[PDB]
Amino acid sequence: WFTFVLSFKRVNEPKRELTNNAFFKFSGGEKAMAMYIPLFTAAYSRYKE
Amino acid sequence: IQHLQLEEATTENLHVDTWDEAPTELTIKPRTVRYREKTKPGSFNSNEQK
Amino acid sequence: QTQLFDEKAIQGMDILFHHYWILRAEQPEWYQLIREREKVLRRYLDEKFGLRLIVHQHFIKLEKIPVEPEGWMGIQDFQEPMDYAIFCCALAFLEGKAVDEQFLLSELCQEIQADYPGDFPLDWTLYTHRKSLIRAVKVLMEFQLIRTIDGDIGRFDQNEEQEVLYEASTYSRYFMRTYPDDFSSYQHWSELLKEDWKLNQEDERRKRVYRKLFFSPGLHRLDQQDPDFLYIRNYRNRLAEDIEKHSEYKLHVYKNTAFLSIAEPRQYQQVFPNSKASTDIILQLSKYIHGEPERFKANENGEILMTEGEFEQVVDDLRQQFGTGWAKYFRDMSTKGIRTELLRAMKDWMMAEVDSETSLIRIKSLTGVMTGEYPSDFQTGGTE
Repeated sequence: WFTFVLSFKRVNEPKRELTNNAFFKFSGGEKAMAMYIPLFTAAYSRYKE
Repeated sequence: IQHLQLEEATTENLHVDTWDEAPTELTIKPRTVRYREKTKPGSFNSNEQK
Repeated sequence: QTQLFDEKAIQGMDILFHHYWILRAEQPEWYQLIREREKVLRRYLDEKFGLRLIVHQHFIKLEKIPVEPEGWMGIQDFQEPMDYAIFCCALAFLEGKAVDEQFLLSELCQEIQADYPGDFPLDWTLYTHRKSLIRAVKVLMEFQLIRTIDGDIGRFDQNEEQEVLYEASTYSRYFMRTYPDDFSSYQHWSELLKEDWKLNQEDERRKRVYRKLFFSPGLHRLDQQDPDFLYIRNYRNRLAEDIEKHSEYKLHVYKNTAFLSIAEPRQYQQVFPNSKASTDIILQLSKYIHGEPERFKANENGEILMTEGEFEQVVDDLRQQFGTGWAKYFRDMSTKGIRTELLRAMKDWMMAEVDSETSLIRIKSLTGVMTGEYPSDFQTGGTE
């Protein structure tokens, strides 16, 4: 019924949405950060319970 | 049947018209020997320095 | 032990689509390949497309009945209606000949002349009529409906006295599919479609969408509420997954168009872009339209509307910039001729429509998928 939407915001720049096309523009460090920050935060958030 | 040739499923956005989307860029070979046109065997570079 | 859709089945499906039919006597490898998976192919085609796959002792054929007929579909070697009329009359004649019976070209010409149903008689003293007959016979020979006992038909162009000895091959019987009623009761071809889809009431929409995708180069959104496009939007992901699973193609979807792309086209396939020069100008026009978004702002349906004068002005601008690199065929031809040729090409690919009433040009969103340019070094070369 629902869907997930990821968003990235560079400092002092307008918010956006993390599409595949916008993703490819990322650099290697940005790519890794985007891929893994959500997952490890998910692991983290689950433990908050 | 006929179809378009493309190397990758570049787009994923159902909501954007093709004009406003980023197109796929091709290199048209100019049809003058001024640049290049071949039917018989072509040449290679012999790149020994590399 | 059960069959599965695999490399062989995918290859067989492509071979079925891209040819009218496969003959055992000439395509034994393809015939054998198709037959082995024929069970899986029949199942898949019936469930998703609804096409009837005819598997026979001498041939295999997929009755590709289109959702809405389009210009490029027809037999391309023919250029006038008279060619189709002569082709059909020749078939009617072959129904009168037993298998491997031999008849002379003069008999075929005489019978075609007699039966030819137009108000205006068919006459062989003309050049154009003889050329039409030669094209019809060439297409017939292409499908191996008739074999040639030695001779030469090409001379018929410039020598009406030419003679040839032809042989009716077995395939003539099976060439044309079967029709629902006594076919004579129908009055216009449109009535045929209303029948062929009377057999596919079950999930007509899915078969409709699949046929449009696989057959046509593209699928254009009729309006804001086009049911086919709504269907595609609702099931984009599973459609893409299924099509990738079952064939080489990969689906694309846009606000105003949807189509299947192919990454590695084999030899026998037709694709865009290709060698013909008219495509080059199509790509250049696409780029030129991309470059002035405010002037050529597409309407909500994705069409771009231009009158013949405006299109000719655009073509003149293109001849000014990139004309130096066009093929010599177009470089030497006036603007209006280029407009006609380019519009025929774009019609074949369903890129654009010529409005029937106002002569207004509608450039469809499919054109904007691809853009082309000369290498920068030549363009700077064009400056020199």
